[PDB]
Amino acid sequence: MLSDEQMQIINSLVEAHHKTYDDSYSDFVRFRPPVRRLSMLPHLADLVSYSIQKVIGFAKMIPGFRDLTAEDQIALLKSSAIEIIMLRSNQSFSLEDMSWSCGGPDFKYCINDVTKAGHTLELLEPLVKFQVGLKKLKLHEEEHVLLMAICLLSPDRPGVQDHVRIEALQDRLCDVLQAYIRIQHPGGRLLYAKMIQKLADLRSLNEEHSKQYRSLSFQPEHSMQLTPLVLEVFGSEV
Amino acid sequence: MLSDEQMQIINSLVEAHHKTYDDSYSDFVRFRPPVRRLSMLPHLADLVSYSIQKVIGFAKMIPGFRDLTAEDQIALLKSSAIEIIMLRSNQSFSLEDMSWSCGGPDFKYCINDVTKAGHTLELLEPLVKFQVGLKKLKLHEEEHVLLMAICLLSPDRPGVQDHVRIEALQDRLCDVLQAYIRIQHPGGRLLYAKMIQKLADLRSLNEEHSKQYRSLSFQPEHSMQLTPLVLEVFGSEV
Amino acid sequence: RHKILHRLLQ
Amino acid sequence: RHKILHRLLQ
Ligand SMILES: C=C1/C(=C\C=C2/CCC[C@@]3(C)[C@H]2CC[C@@H]3[C@@](C)(O)CCCC(C)C)C[C@@H](O)C[C@@H]1O
Ligand SMILES: C=C1/C(=C\C=C2/CCC[C@@]3(C)[C@H]2CC[C@@H]3[C@@](C)(O)CCCC(C)C)C[C@@H](O)C[C@@H]1O
Repeated sequence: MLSDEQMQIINSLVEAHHKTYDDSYSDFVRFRPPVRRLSMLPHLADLVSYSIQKVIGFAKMIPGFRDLTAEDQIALLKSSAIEIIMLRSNQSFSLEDMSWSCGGPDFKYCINDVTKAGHTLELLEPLVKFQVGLKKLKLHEEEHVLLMAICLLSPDRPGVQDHVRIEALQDRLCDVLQAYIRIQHPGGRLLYAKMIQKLADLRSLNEEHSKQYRSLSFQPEHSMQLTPLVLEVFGSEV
Repeated sequence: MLSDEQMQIINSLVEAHHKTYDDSYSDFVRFRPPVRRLSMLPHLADLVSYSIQKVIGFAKMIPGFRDLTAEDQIALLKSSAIEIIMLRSNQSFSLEDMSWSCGGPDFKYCINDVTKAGHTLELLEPLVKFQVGLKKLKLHEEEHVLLMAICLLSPDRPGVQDHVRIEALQDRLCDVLQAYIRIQHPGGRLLYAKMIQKLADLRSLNEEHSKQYRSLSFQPEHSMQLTPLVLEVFGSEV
Repeated sequence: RHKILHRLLQ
Repeated sequence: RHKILHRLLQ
């Protein structure tokens, strides 16, 4: 059974996610329109930039994150941002289309659209298989948000300084999650292990994305289509 | 009467301008849509960024510009870009609307729309009076493009090194223009002087724009809505 | 020096 | 160091 502290944590994370993920996707009309070389890069650059702002807002409402130093908050966000985006995008991903469907055909992104932003199948194949397997877990939203917070508060990121403080915060969330699955998720005997494996998959997806983002960013013709926030977050500055 | 060299220069500049100014404005649909705080900043940031690329392309086709060092080409473009944009925008400006009309109501920019990108009347009043007076000159396109090239190839810009080379290039274009008005523009007795005064007006408009761009760029909430190219060109790096 | 991130982190 | 400008200037 769960304590008032653990339960309060779940409440905070679910509300944080509801405040930063808009199921209507009505903001997407403000992005540079999609075009279907690298015709989708402007639209998807804006999608990712908009999503980074949402992840920042989600992180700020995680219990304990704000209390970290600004330098640690930045270190965590720069390393984990692309992983949180991949996690949170599962909510729009659809198994019947194998695509991310964001309320309208114009904002339906298939594998081919993402190739039109410079990405090769070395990234898109594992990314799509990741989305499929994550969708098959049929996570409760409580588990979905705990997993995003656990990913965000990982102390084994480059640049982190207060490793001990961040590890304690992450351990607390891991205990909330393990408990929650035990009491509230029937048939969830092996779910915690499968979710942790998903965190390992994200590390590998992060590595491949960083290779392919490096290609894009070294060609000014393409890096100029990115946004200032994307260049800053995905950039290598310390 | 004009020589084959002077005449060849006019041919090159008119073709350069035709290659870099698209009267259909069909590319504007690719910008972040207009929204009517600072709701117009995303759309107008994209408009200006797109226009900087066109001015770069125009500059590259000016006789002698490519032969300058890269450092001088950059110095000239960084100082003059906003002036060339103000000049070239007169082609969409309309005296009956006192607005820039770019082929459709969505791409019709009035004074109020520009205030929604952070600008005060200290800039918009002189800018609009500048457009009005420039439109009243009823320049031939030959004169319009010569004036853009003369503005671009001004040696009295900060950062210029080969002052002598750029001044000679500008003197040649000034002689082409003065001759052209004498032979081809009836009633153009005082036109050369009025155009040169417009170059002086642009310096003052440049100064005011730089003040107000500095306000925008010092607030990351707003600078993040700019594009990488705008930040680089309007930025203060040397 | 991460100007946007600092501002957004408040 | 004006990476976009250099590239666009070719
Ligand atoms: C971003 C989100 C959504 C979709 C995400 C997608 C589909 C499209 C392709 C995405 C974005 C991929 C995640 C990473 C990948 C990606 C690898 O090309 C991103 C690369 C960015 C580029 C500028 C280098 C929709 C909705 O669920 C909100 C969620 O936050
Ligand atoms: C840019 C062009 C056109 C319009 C230009 C306008 C109208 C709108 C407002 C403009 C752009 C003004 C010129 C400078 C000003 C401006 C002072 O807010 C620009 C400030 C930019 C901001 C990001 C700080 C249309 C067409 O003729 C093509 C031409 O190249």
